Amino acid sequence: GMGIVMSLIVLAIVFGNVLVITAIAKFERLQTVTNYFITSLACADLVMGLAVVPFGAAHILTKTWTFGNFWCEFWTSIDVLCVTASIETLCVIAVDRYFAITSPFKYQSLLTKNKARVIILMVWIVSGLTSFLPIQMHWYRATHQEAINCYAEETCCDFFTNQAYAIASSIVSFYVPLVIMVFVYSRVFQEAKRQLQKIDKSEGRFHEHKALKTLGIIMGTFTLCWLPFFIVNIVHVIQDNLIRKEVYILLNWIGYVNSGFNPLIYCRSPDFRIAFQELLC
Amino acid sequence: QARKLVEQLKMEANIDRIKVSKAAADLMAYCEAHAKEDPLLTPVPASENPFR
Amino acid sequence: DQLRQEAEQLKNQIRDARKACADATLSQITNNIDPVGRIQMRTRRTLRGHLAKIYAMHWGTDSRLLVSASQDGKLIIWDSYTTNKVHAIPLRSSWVMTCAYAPSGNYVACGGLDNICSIYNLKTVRVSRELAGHTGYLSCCRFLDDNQIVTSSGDTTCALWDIETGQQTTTFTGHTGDVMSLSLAPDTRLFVSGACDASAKLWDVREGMCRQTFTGHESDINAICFFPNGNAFATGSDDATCRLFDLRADQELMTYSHDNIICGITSVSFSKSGRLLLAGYDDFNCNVWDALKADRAGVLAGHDNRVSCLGVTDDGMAVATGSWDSFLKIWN
Amino acid sequence: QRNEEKAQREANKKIEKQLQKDKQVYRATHRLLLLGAGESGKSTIVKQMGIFETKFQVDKVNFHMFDVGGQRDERRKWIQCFNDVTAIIFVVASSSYNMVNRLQEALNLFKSIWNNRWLRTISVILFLNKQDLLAEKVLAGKSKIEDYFPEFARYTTPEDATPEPGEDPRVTRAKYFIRDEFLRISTASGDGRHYCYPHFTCAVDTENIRRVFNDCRDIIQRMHLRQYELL
Ligand SMILES: Nc1nc2c(ncn2[C@@H]2O[C@H](COP(=O)(O)OP(=O)(O)OP(=O)(O)O)[C@@H](O)[C@H]2O)c(=O)[nH]1
Ligand SMILES: CN[C@@H]1CCc2c(ccc(O)c2O)[C@H]1O
Repeated sequence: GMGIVMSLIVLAIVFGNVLVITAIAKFERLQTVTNYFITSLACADLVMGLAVVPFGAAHILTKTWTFGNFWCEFWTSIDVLCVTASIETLCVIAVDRYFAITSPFKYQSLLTKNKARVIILMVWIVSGLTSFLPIQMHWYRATHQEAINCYAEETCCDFFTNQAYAIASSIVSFYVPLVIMVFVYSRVFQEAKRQLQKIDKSEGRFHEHKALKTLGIIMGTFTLCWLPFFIVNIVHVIQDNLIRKEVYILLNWIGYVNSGFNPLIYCRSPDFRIAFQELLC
Repeated sequence: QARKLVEQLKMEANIDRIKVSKAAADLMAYCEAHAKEDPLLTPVPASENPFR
Repeated sequence: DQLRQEAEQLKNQIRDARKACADATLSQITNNIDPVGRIQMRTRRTLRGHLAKIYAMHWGTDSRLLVSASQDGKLIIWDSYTTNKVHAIPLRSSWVMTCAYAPSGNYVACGGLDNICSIYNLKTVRVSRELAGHTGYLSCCRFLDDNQIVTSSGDTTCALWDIETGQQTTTFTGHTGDVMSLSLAPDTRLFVSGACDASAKLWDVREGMCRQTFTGHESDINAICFFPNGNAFATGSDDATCRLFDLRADQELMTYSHDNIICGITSVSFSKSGRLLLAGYDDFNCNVWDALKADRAGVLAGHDNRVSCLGVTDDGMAVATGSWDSFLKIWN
Repeated sequence: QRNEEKAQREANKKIEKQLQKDKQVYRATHRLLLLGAGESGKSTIVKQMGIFETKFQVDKVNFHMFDVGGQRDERRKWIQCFNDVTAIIFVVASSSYNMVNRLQEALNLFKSIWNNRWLRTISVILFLNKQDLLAEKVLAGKSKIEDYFPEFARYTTPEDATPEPGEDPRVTRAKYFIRDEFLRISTASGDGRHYCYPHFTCAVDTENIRRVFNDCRDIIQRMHLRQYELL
């Protein structure tokens, strides 16, 4: 029953991301500074849909981790790495649009291909420092009976953490990008409204929905997909025996689903649509 | 500019023209004769191609 | 009254004189030959380095080096074999519309919206001569020799220059619209030009007066090129038609058009034998025709903007195309 | 032969270093085309603030203006070259409504420019020149606009209008009628990809170099907003 859905999710995540990557790679008219961030985001989503989802589905359905403890730790590390590096690229895209709209004269000098590469490697390094380093060095393990038994067992792979790691990772992965995106998009909306009023005041008699709809889609999908999990992540650590494991896994998978929506949001340009027609059909 | 146009028209009005059949035959003969050494028309092997 | 009546009578005599010559259409004799078939070409090289659109291009006589011009104000000389830039000349004026490459390979010409033609010395790079006297923008220029050059401009006039003294040896008049292109004969004894009044004329370089006039088009003519024989030429206008004219018969022979294309034509060129006719269009691609049958034999696609330049090597080994995407491509 | 390939590569690498140094300059400068109907005080406008090129800088931004005077022809086939400029500056004498008229010829030229196939994404900055003597001849009863433009009879000043301090109300009607004549053509076929920015300019004006700055800033901002599906 659940296998068909859990496989359809995998195919949906893989297909769109690989299509976007190959469309950007094959055609030379899409090679833009903005598209490098989209390429990085697509790579992160593809790695997520290729590695994290199938093994989580197998663990849920089989109700047993048939691999070793080393593979459980590796799977957790790659999970955190893929989740952190995907959210933080949306912040970079928002900041790029902010600089493009608010400061049009200096935008060309502000960003260059070398600067884009430096930023991308910086974000990937920061994402990798918070996932592999604190997990492989065993700085995140809990110190109660259930956690100790889970760590000792060879077939049980679960998630138990301290409070320090939970708040630190949650803040770094989600909360810092959120306020930046909110501020940036509010300023962009204000500028768009100002320009619309300026247009109306000059030639109105001769002859906000669009911006509102665009910003609403962009912010709503991300917030609705990733907020409940990053609230319960703090809550279950602060007070014990309030959040059931089933709710935790359900919210985590709802967050995972977001990887299949990004090509539908950031790749609707007419140019992208043309390439997709030549590539397919 | 009235006299200039008439003088030019009279100059090029008195010329000897041949029937179009001869011109078509000449063009066809030239093409048939020189079709052998036409690298675009007749592809060349990769040994003799400097752009491959 | 008398002048207008006299001109009408003379023109009618010419029109009926060539009406008796046409006893059979060109397609009638060439109706009994096998077609060339399907021709497929693939890009071999792509040349990058120009910061803006490309308006001009000219192959070298050695079939190895070519020059190109761009709106950013550079004049780059390439190396098609190894794909290496050899020279890069910064132009005083950014608006450039044409370029030429000397037959001996020792000079390069240039010109545009400043009404000035410049000659550069490549084996010494700096300006060697500036030719002035045109009252309109230059459209084309071709090297007769190492010491003389013929140019066409937008003041409805062509001129033959002397590089040593910088003076117009002779001037050609008779067009009523802007002259857009020209092409020299294999023996460099005559040349043809195409203007915006939908007419093409045949000139005598040494004597200096027109010989014949052809008026088969209905819009501005953008390109022109002799048949390799030297007794025919083809033109292309922005009404989506190419037409073939014959010098000795003083009339057109065949037209090349299709009902699925409505864009303009920017450049035409023949092949080594003359069996194929290559034409560039505003539809971002290029078309390959059969000269003796008027049917398409292939398509060249791969440019993201309109094709503005076209050329074929003297040995007929490759085709170069330039476009507003700031890229050059070699086809084979 | 081995050293020949090395010799070519050394020269190619040096050239590509210079090309990168010149791409920064090319992308950091803005190109403007100056166009006028004729006898419209174009020289006075360009002076106060083949082909003639002028360069000026305001607030550390480089602007580079082009004026064509060596191609004085009724037909303009060279206009497809300027399809990547930031803006087109159009200068018209608003007072030439009775002299032979010139205002209708300028309107026809503007209509021809706006609907061109290659200038389909280029905005126009409009300078309505010679306001002082226009006001003088309008206040004087020697001639009336109604005898040259019959549509002026049934025109009234819009409620959302900004008149000059102390301006006679018979000059405001003329000014706004002449401006709306151009605005009608501007908005008739505009698909939302390019607008028009009209201004009232005199001989003694000094802020003509700030208006161009502001209009270019608006042009680029609107272009980016429309690209990101926000406008
Ligand atoms: N009162 C007044 N006089 C002006 C104004 N602009 C120009 N003039 C005068 O009108 C005279 C002729 O106009 P020009 O500025 O020379 O026009 P132009 O140089 O021919 O410009 P183009 O025709 O576009 O080439 C100038 O000598 C100025 O003194 C103006 O705005 N107000
Ligand atoms: C087991 N799934 C993990 C659990 C905790 C966690 C995730 C993602 C990003 C973080 O910063 C986290 O702290 C989830 O993907």
